Amino acid sequence: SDLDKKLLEAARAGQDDEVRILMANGADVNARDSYGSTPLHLAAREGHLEIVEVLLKYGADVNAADFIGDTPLHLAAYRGHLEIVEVLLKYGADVNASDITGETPLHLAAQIGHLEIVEVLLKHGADVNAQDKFGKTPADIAADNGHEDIAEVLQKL
Amino acid sequence: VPPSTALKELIEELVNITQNQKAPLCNGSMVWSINLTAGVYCAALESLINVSGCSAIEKTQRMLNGFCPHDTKIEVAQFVKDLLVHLKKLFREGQFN
Repeated sequence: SDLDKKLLEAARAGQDDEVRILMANGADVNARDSYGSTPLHLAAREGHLEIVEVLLKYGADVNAADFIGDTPLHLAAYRGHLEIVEVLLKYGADVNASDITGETPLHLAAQIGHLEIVEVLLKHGADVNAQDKFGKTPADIAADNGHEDIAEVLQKL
Repeated sequence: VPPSTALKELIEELVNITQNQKAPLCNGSMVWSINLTAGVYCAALESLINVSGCSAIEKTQRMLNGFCPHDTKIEVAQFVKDLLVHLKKLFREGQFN
């Protein structure tokens, strides 16, 4: 229990060595905080690539969902970490996971205007036709947020 | 109730409104968009303060009152959607955990 709390803390903080130690000492790779966040959620969100890799190799649940339905891939996409998007997909992240309002990682990448992440998601079979619970496709979101170049890429598919 | 309980219940209710209540909300009432210079719960309470007797937003207002004890006019349906999106963004931005 204490190990699990420390693991959440260390993963969020980017403490590579501490994560290695806690995992070797039996910390639960899929520990949950009060919001349903796992160490993998926190590390992906905070851009901590080495920690993301370590956790995945220890069997982290790549598709764990927090209270708003974010998977680590949603957070990596939204926070603009291409390298983490890539590794999560490599380890089996669901490219089309849907959050509490039906947003997919492609919706969130379109929102923030990250073309490279959009391209990687598409390469891994992201659904351009996915509508969220507001009726919006990723292309709609891109246009709404002044990212015409992304809107055009998505509309050509 | 813990901060995590406050947020979960508020988000769940906002999702419920966007999906299960027909727009326009509150007889076509208009409200000021949330003041981003203020605390989110208090700002949301303030935006909705002049809408009285709208059953759609009653539970939201009740919750916001408990969480706050101390640019454009928009329709209430838009306000609800914008608040929900803003809270999700704050959560994805590590402002709660």
